[PDB]
Amino acid sequence: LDPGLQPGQFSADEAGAQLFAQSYQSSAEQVLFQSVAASWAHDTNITAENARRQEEAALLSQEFAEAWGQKAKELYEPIWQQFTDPQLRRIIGAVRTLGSANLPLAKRQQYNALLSQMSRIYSTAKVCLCWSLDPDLTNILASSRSYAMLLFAWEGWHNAAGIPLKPLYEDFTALSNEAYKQDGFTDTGAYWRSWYNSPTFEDDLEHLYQQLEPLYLNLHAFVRRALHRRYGDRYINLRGPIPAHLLGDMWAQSWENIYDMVVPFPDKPNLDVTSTMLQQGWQATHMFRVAEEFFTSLELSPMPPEFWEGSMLEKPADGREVVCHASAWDFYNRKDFRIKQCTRVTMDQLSTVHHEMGHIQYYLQYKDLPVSLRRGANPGFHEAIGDVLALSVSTPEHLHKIGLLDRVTNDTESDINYLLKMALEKIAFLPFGYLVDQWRWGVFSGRTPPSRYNFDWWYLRTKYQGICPPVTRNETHFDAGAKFHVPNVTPYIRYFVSFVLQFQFHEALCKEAGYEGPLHQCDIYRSTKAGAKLRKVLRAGSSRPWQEVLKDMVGLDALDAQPLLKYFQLVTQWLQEQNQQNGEVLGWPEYQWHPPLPDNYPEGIDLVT
Ligand SMILES: *[C@@H]1O[C@H](CO[C@@H]2O[C@@H](C)[C@@H](O)[C@@H](O)[C@@H]2O)[C@@H](O[C@@H]2O[C@H](CO)[C@@H](O)[C@H](O)[C@H]2NC(C)=O)[C@H](O)[C@H]1NC(C)=O
Ligand SMILES: C[C@H](N[C@H](C(=O)O)[C@@H]1CCCN1C(=O)c1ccc(N)cc1)C(=O)N1CCC[C@H]1C(=O)O
Ligand SMILES: *[C@@H]1O[C@H](CO)[C@@H](O[C@@H]2O[C@H](CO)[C@@H](O)[C@H](O)[C@H]2NC(C)=O)[C@H](O)[C@H]1NC(C)=O
Ligand SMILES: *[C@@H]1O[C@H](CO)[C@@H](O)[C@H](O)[C@H]1NC(C)=O
Ligand SMILES: [Cl-]
Ligand SMILES: [Mg+2]
Ligand SMILES: [Zn+2]
Repeated sequence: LDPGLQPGQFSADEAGAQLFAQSYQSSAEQVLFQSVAASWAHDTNITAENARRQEEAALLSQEFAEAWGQKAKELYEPIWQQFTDPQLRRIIGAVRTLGSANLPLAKRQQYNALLSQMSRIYSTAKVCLCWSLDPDLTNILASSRSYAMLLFAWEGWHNAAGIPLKPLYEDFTALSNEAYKQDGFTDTGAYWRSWYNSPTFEDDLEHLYQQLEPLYLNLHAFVRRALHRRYGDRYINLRGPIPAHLLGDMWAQSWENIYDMVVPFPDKPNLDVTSTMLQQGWQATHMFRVAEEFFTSLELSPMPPEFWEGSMLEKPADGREVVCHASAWDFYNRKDFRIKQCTRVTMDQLSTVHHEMGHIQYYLQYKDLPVSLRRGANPGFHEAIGDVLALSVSTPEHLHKIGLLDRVTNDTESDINYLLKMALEKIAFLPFGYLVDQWRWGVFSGRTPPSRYNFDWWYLRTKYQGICPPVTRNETHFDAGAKFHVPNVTPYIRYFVSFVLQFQFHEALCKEAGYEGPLHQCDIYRSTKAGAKLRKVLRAGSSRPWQEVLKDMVGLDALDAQPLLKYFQLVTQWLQEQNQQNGEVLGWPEYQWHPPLPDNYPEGIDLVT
């Protein structure tokens, strides 16, 4: 470790911890910057050499974290928890957690290499006869309504990404648990859960899911019916799980892309404004500037020049390999902040632009916190910020204000269309956002050994989402591996928490804004009072317990499903009424059912390609 980056000495009391924390800060930003810059260089340009450089940056990071971690322990192990400065305790608490820096050098190099090769496997996989995930497979899952085309993209992707990840994923799991066990955690999953600082976290989440499950079951039954009328009885079983490739999305995780097949009242205004965006010639640039302008309408910060100069806002045309999966980047120098997105001109992509910009906004607002506290109050708060604004943006009235929806209507049919569309996006995602980390928590705990990765993945997929793989799978397949966050080692339960929390946020901001109609017709655009209430959250970083931040924001100190249930209530009732009238079976009691192959599959793919 460079002499300038090493910890000096400090007294072993709270006054010394403060100076220790201050000293840490100046060197930490340098080390984080070097590591984020190296990750940037690799992910906007995947080469063997950028991976080597990123690996060396990561090793430096581990070195730094071991030296300051061990010094914090040496000086403050018996006492940090009794510090009266609460922010100080949080800082030390962080520094003293070593993670992968617990491993010996050789295992740290194994770990860093595994992260790099798992990433490269996922981001460079392709399906031949060659398509990329982004844009090619994405566009197909979204837009194609051909059974065989969808199947070829689904199977190709899962086979191409998942199969080779499996041996690496095994080795990564063992090394990750080895590292965090030295921090005191029974497994890495227990470390990830600790961020919520809640002893009844898992029971609380199960309780949430129980209240939400009936909305998902009724939405599932209604979409299953629409798919049945289009694909017929051979490929859709009105009492069985839905084939996992027909829902608009590679992971079936949100269903917005099939809205055009399930829209209840077609002669109402068309709420998918993609065609209008294209017709009007929108590009990436316009999308980010319109999101930006929402944030400044609230008197939040604009994106700085460095964001505009450095971001990657479209997939590069030189065909260099990039990680297309959208992401928001804090360089830790309080100046560089960027988004890396292979933006496509589509309505769901306008939301993803808002999603990523919500991360940027948090980073802008907390940049002056001590480095350890530049995080959301919990990970689910970071995930909710952009989605809350996107809730206002998607409303018909808002879209009318930004030229994206010429016709205006306010009737019970138009409401149902909008709430249904919103339900495809938000409700359909619930089981998937809940299940992913159940699977990974079982893998980290050893309950799911490698001999059951796929079995236990499809157990949970059918249990919660009521889908089934459209070709047979066995334990040579690693279908969890074909989802970004798994090889990328990004936790998922944050997105389940976010999907509840954002409705709590929306409710509170809309009330603060002075709005007084139906929750799902609220637009907080240009509300400077909503803006101020949101800014208090963002500015807090992780300096304070998330329960208390939440309580100051919305008036309650817990996750609560009531705001989501209230926003969706008109369509929740309507879906239940429609499924009753059609005689539907709620759920999938034919749990073993899987569709047949299409005749002449895959031989005839060239006919529909
Ligand atoms: C869209 O209409 C709703 C419903 O409007 C009320 O009832 C209708 C049948 C009609 O008689 C309207 O004139 C009524 O105002 C609006 O929601 C109401 O908004 C007012 C004030 O903003 C509020 O006091 C009422 O409680 C609301 N009713 C409900 C059911 O919440 C709504 O604001 C209109 N939305 C848009 C985008 O214009
Ligand atoms: C597209 C969105 N992409 C992520 C994201 O923004 O979360 C990216 C990659 C994973 C994390 N991420 C970040 O950018 C980030 C950086 C720092 C943070 N402190 C937190 C996140 C996504 O996966 N999403 C969006 C909601 C559903 C979920 C998904 O597509 O599965
Ligand atoms: C992507 O990364 C590669 C490194 O793997 C970059 O290659 C370097 O290119 C510059 C300019 O041509 C040279 O000065 C270096 O000597 C190259 N290094 C190696 C190891 O080849 C490449 O420039 C990057 N592409 C972009 C657009 O950033
Ligand atoms: C798993 O599936 C593939 C084909 O779908 C097959 O080649 C393989 O032998 C199957 N069985 C095992 C144990 O891998
Ligand atoms: Cl999380
Ligand atoms: Mg989508
Ligand atoms: Zn996010």
